[PDB]
Amino acid sequence: NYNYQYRLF
Amino acid sequence: MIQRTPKIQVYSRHPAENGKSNFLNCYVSGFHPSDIEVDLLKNGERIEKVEHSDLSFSKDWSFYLLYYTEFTPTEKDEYACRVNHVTLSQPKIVKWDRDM
Amino acid sequence: GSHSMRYFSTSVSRPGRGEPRFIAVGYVDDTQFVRFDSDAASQRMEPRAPWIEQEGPEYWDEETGKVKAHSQTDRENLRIALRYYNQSEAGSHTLQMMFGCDVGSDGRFLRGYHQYAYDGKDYIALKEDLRSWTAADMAAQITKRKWEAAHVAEQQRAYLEGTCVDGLRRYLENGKETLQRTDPPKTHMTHHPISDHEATLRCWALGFYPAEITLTWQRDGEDQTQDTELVETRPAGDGTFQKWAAVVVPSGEEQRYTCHVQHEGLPKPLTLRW
Repeated sequence: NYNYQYRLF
Repeated sequence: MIQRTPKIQVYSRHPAENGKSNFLNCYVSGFHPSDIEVDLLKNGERIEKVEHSDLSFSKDWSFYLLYYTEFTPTEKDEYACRVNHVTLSQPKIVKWDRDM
Repeated sequence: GSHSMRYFSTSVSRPGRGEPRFIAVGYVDDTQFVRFDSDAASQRMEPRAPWIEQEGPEYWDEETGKVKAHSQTDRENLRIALRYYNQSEAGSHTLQMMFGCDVGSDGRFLRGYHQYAYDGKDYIALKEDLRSWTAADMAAQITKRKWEAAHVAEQQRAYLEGTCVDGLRRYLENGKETLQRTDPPKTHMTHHPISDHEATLRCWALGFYPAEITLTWQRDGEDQTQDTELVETRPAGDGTFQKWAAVVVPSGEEQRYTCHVQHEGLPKPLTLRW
């Protein structure tokens, strides 16, 4: 299962 | 930036027997950047139907790829892998040794 | 045995040639099971192992949604890293991300990973405590301070300790015959004189799974580390792995050498001699 990734550097 | 030259291995899936179906593999690993061109050569000429694995990478972040094609070795035919990468001032050609 | 799940993603900017290419792949232990390629036509998470195909359509829709969101996020992160490092928009740059979890024999959480590399070097990585970050340089420290203040780490714990563990547990049961198998190496030796006084002995391990293996040559019971030629473990292409180790030996002295093979699939380590 993939994770949700939305955070920006 | 960091730039790492590929390690190259060319080999068959199984120990080679003339006349018996097999797969020819060129494994490139430990390289960076990921942009790379890999060709399998049969008597110096590029084999047309070569597949490759999906781009992945190791714990140190270096990339690896597997290029492969079905083939049937014979006594007369020579095989090689030709790796083209920015770290290589000319493409590296590694000949298939049946015992490597 | 312990098991792991990983996702490995690569974004490569190609200025003047469209948007960055995004590729992601999923692994359980040494077995790939999915992939996504932003350049491919389907724009879908696609199966790469037979046992994942039995996941229903909600799975493929949701996983596709997640990986496409990641591709968009890391596209923007490539642009931010460009600014943090004061780099021109002319060159091609690479953002890699890895995440996943390890579980023990009992299926319980051991470790979670959530980490990035920019242009092939560490950028920022979630530390073992799942509360703090290790930043590689001054540019990564900017991100680290931002993510500490926003508690990014805490907000990934539900995934790392829960969804990731649970998914890995499901895959290990659904792919039991593949993922829980242990194939020991088929071994043999080759012997080739290289002159009238020396000969190569090559010890071969073939057809083994998982990829972890140790091949060592000894001479009269003493490890021959500095003189062994040892190639990186390599995929056969059928889901098993291969490795060999060679030593150059004075001819007539072959009997002093032993190759020692350790693999999780061997009840006892092997000793091979020519």
